[PDB]
Amino acid sequence: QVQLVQSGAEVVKPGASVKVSCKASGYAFSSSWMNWVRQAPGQGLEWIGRIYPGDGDTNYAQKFQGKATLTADKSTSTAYMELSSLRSEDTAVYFCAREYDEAYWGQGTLVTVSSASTKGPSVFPLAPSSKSTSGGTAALGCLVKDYFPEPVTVSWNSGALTSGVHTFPAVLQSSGLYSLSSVVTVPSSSLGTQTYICNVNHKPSNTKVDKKVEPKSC
Amino acid sequence: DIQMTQTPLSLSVTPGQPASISCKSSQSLLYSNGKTYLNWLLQKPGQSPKRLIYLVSKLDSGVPDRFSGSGSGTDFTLKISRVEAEDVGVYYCVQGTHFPQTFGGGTKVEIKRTVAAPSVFIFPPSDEQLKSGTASVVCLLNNFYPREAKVQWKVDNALQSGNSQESVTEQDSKDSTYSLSSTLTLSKADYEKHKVYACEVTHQGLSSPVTKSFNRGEC
Repeated sequence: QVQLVQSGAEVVKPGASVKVSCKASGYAFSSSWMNWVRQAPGQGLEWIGRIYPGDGDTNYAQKFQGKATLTADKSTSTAYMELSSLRSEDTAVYFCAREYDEAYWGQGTLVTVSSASTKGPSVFPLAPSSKSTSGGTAALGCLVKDYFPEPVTVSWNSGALTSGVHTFPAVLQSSGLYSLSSVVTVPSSSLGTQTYICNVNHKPSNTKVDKKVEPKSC
Repeated sequence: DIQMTQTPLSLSVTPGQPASISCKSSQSLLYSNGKTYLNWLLQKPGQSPKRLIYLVSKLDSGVPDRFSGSGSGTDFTLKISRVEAEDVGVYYCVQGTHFPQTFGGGTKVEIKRTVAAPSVFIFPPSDEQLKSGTASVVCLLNNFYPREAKVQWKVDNALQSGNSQESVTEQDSKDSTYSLSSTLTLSKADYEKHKVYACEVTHQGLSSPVTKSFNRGEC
């Protein structure tokens, strides 16, 4: 069926430009409009423009008239979007959507405009103990600390463990770095035989970490 | 810019009950052609949008029946006959009749459920974090409702302030509950100057406050 996979999140220094890709698959890439929408953190969406891969016809909204340039590559069924003269206000999630009315959307790409240095996270286990085991169930998780910029992805046992998982929105520390936790609730009776591992992915820095979480005497 | 006004901005409903949202533009979204281009999008927290209703009334492949689209002129409205847990998220209406395309501010739909007290868990610092010189103590409030919850940190029975950060999740799409985490972060030196670390929880679903604690030693 119809798919739209976008490139991963990245950091860009103010004044610079960035190119976001959007791979299409499952339909006639050339005979259908491709939109680019912007999501301002916490405040609505903004249409940016479209492109008809067929004849390469493009439309832009006054705002991004000269700040964005849209292109497409039929041989790859990929739509690209370049953004120039990036400012701090340009930090947002950018999506691509198929058809003139956005019938299908990509997962989106968070672009952070900042002169701050990129930094991969530290991953510390939140170990299960009598202090984290309620009536028959135990809670355990991972502390993903000190990373920049957002986002960071968390999965348990390579995606096999998703039931009862909570991954909290990140908090901003004084240091200007981010921090968050991911927890899971399982049977306390299984801590002796089941294995739990959090998979932490921070694309902006091509960083991947796996931490084994074992019980602790407490 | 045709201006898209959405209302209400927030809306909590109880499971099954009906819900309605409104969207009023600033000019007929009716094209010279016999069609009006106005859609409704649903956006789960942190997820990508999903078109629910296009062309004002036509639904969309794989979409519940309780979702109906109507209205016209410049007064369109979405309607959910039987709102359900799964319906949580932000709804938006988009106009594609003029130029450029514009969206409404969105409407956050929340589910009102029965009070549910949180389960409280506490986690001591990992030995590896201590090596780095810092120490994070985490207190977890799991699957509770309503959202309002008061958590406080006490070290050796001395109330704390200015050393913790908390974060609350989106409303669960299955049980409609929330979870919250409070993290006390202090230096290794300071973590070593004290013995007892306790988390105190106060929530409408608890007859009496709840305290989870541990001794730095025995742990």
